[PDB]
Amino acid sequence: GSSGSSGFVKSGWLLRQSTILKRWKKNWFDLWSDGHLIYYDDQTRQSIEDKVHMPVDCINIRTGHECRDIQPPDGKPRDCLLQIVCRDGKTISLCAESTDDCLAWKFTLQDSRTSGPSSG
Repeated sequence: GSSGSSGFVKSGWLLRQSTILKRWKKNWFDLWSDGHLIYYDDQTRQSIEDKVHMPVDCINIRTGHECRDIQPPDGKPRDCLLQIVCRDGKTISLCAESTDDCLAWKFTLQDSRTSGPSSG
């Protein structure tokens, strides 16, 4: 039998610029131990927004002005911005509550990038 429950590296709330809403919407992100990243619609975790990998789907990580030619939401800086450059090209624009939150995530990702070859 499988474990049953899985613990996420870091779980928190983050905004995401949708292609249909063309705006920043508060979402729920959650990174897995295997690197895999999955976000939901709300704390309910019932409407699985989507699922994407980091060291597999994401190739580069930009933050702030470095990110695409996007723009931060109202009453929010730019350094708190977090983007994820996918392989093909897909680009996801995210935003943290404050630089602190952003930094944490960014670093967390840059770390999950070292996931693949057996470690032991």
